[PDB]
Amino acid sequence: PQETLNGGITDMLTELANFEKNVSQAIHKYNAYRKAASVIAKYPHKIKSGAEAKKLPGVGTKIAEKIDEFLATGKLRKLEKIRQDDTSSSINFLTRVSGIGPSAARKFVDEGIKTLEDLRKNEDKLNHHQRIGLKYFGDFEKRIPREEMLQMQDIVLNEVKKVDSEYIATVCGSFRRGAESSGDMDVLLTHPSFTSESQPKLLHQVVEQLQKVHFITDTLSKGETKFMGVCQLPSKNDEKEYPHRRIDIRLIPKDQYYCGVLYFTGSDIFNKNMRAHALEKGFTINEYTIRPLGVTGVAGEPLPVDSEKDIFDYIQWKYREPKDRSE
DNA sequence: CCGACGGCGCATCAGC
DNA sequence: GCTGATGCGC
DNA sequence: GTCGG
Ligand code: NA
Ligand code: NA
Ligand code: NA
Ligand code: NA
Repeated sequence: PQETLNGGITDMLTELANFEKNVSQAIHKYNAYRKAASVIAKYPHKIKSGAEAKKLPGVGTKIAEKIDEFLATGKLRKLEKIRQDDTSSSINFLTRVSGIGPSAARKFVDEGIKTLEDLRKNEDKLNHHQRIGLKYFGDFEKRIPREEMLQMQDIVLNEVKKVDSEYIATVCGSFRRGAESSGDMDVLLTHPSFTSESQPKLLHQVVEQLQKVHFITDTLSKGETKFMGVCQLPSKNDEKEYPHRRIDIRLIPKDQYYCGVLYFTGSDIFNKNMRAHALEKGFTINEYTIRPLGVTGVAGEPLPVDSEKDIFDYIQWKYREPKDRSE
């Protein structure tokens, strides 16, 4: 549905969502507004009243009232007021820096640090992640065109295989579902030598090779199972350099790898449905495994999984290509 | 009425 | 110094 | 803020 249908309403709900999360620190209200904005973003009719909208799941009395105010006046008094509040607008804004959440943003504003310029002047008050988020503030907010994701995947798959041809790596996320653009790169990695009941260097080896070839440029965090950093495609030698991108790499036990690939491929709506279906079939599916449920609710030991298809077979469901997992 | 609304790895803090 | 909580991101 | 047991 064209963003012109109810774009005004969804923009308003999204803006409210952010202030709830970043300023009032009410994550649940944040999610409530986002859910309301989503259900509304998919409604194929230009809303004529709050009552019409209220019929939609996720939209209640309060948002119904706000929609009536918006339609009649073209704005929301509360939103207008908070938008112009120097302290709140600054807190909300500062959370756009990766690493700065509601707490840090609040602390910074409390002491006069309100703009990116102010952060740049106060380096010693920023932890490592935050300095990285600041350095690439602009790049991190840019999307990644699928053509660049493919080039990124090329490098990742090649280097991983170069380290050990036995590794198995899968780039997931919307990219795996075929999206024309992505917000980042999520890589799932595994190695036959690593199972649930079985080296603290499998991930390190891969991250190191990616750094040696200068693909990975910075590290936000890195442990034995999860790496979060920054990467960048090589510049054409004479063409404007590519922007830096966010990349995560997760090492998962082989016996849990496919449940993981299934999960991190989504979409979110699809996973919810699949887990719902699985339940009504006597199975419980989380990001790690799929286990049988006894007649009394007691979950049994995890079932053998050797491919995404195995998961679908257990719950009597035809395998659905990532492309068809929009929901 | 009133609790659920995602759970967990990693960096860093808070307390001992 | 060790251990648990907290902030943050996903 | 919305849902629902
Ligand atoms: Na509703
Ligand atoms: Na942030
Ligand atoms: Na943010
Ligand atoms: Na080999």
